[PDB]
Amino acid sequence: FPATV
Amino acid sequence: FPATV
Amino acid sequence: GAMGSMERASLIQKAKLAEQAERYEDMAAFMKGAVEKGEELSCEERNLLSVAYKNVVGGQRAAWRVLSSIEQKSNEEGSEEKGPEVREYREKVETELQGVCDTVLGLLDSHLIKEAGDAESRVFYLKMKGDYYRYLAEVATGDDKKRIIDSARSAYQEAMDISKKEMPPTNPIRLGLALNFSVFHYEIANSPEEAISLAKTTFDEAMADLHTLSEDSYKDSTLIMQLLRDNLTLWT
Amino acid sequence: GAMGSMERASLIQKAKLAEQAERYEDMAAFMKGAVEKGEELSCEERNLLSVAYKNVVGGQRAAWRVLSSIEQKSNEEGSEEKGPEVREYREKVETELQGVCDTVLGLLDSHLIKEAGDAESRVFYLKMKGDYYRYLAEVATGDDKKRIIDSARSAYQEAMDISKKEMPPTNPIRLGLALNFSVFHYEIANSPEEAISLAKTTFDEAMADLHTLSEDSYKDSTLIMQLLRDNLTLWT
Ligand SMILES: N=C(N)c1cc(-c2cccc(NC(=O)C3(Nc4ccc(Cl)cc4)CCNCC3)c2)cs1
Ligand SMILES: N=C(N)c1cc(-c2cccc(NC(=O)C3(Nc4ccc(Cl)cc4)CCNCC3)c2)cs1
Ligand SMILES: [Mg+2]
Ligand SMILES: [Mg+2]
Ligand SMILES: [Mg+2]
Ligand SMILES: [Mg+2]
Ligand SMILES: [Mg+2]
Ligand SMILES: [Mg+2]
Repeated sequence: FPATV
Repeated sequence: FPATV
Repeated sequence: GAMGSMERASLIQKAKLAEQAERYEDMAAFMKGAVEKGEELSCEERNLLSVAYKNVVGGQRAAWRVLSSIEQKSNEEGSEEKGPEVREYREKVETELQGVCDTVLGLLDSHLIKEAGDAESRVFYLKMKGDYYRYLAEVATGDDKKRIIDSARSAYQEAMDISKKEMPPTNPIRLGLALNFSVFHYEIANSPEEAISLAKTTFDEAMADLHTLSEDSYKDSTLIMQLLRDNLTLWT
Repeated sequence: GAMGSMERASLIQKAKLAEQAERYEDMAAFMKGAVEKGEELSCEERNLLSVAYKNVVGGQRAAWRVLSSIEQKSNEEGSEEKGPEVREYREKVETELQGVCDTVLGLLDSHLIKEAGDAESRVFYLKMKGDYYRYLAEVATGDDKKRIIDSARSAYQEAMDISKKEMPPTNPIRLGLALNFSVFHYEIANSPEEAISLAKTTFDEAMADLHTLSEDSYKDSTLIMQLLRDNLTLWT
């Protein structure tokens, strides 16, 4: 799953 | 901290 | 509000304590109480609010994904009918997730965004609005799915427009906004090319502005830039 | 009970789903509902109950320890008065912990223990009773601290007496009981020599019985034996 902040 | 189960 | 009798400063102090204790549901409840005092939030307070709810909903999302995967498997051709229980429990977690998102969106609408005039506050809150509509979109399946997706898109777009006008390309809020909007494009909007273009352009424009930064600001910006690169590596 | 309208089998199924999703508060609520159906629990069901509440209270204990440490530091000579907030929030977590322990102890008293006649069920439940009085003892400071400690001791002792009469020395329940009672001696009862003697004797008596076991039983027993050795290494 891709990175989010 | 010691092991418990 | 159960927090209505507690001092604003005490709520913020307890949110920080809850964070140290990894009690993020408590942290979110304290920060909800602080928001409901009606005063604008400082930079630190905005990040306490965001950390709290990101951790709460992050756990819900992880649980929902496990349960959705079990449910999809239970419905494949060749499986043993396991009754309504998997669907029921996935729905329960889903409803709780939607409730948390509605709560956060309600705080942003009443009345954090309308009072946020500085770029650093307004972009931050509009990014959050995009994020929590994105989490709603991750579980949406009915008549309102398209409208939820467009609500996320619209919030992210207003945040982008402000950020490009008012912040440097290395500003970590601008970078984190672009990171998440890029993920929205890839995972929600079925727009992988937009996701890749946004991540790449954001990375390159930040690269060219790093020379203006202090050592500490450089660290902040390059950390988010690495996440952009990580996603680009995943996607290409 | 909020679970009173759900089928026993559905509650157990959802407890297992909650475990896969790492939703241990839900798992505990489901297993509480299953207990409250009034039927005895199977071996698997007893372990679902124990896993659920051990994870819930384990998180509470970890949070309480963080908050207690912050509170003790805030009270050292030379600190800045940080108001009542640290104490208040430590008390809040403490009360929630005590509530979970009271809930588990209530399930054991109404009526799991009184119906448990087989050694494997009765020792398991009496061990749990010792464990949850031990967690209450970890936070106790008032008129009832000694009585809480003696309640833990008494439950562990009855479990030990049954286990020595009815189970082989390698039985994992007997081993885990002795492991935890040994920790009770060390950390709660201020009896490190008893803790060490119990751990050592338990380990040696199990060692001498391993030859009777299958490969799978050997694995189960030696895993707990390693924990006994780990504690002995910590303590000597
Ligand atoms: N947790 C607390 N108690 C407090 C945290 C802050 C704070 C205040 C300002 C910035 C941050 N940066 C972050 O959190 C991280 N970057 C980030 C960037 C953009 C966005 Cl839009 C959101 C996050 C999160 C991911 N890895 C790198 C740091 C934190 C003040 S208090
Ligand atoms: N989690 C689930 N869904 C299920 C678990 C079981 C089960 C059923 C029987 C035994 C176990 N053993 C354990 O759990 C562990 N040993 C243990 C030993 C003594 C005690 Cl008194 C308690 C624990 C826990 C620590 N490391 C090794 C295994 C598990 C059936 S279902
Ligand atoms: Mg006030
Ligand atoms: Mg639904
Ligand atoms: Mg563009
Ligand atoms: Mg029935
Ligand atoms: Mg108290
Ligand atoms: Mg002895």
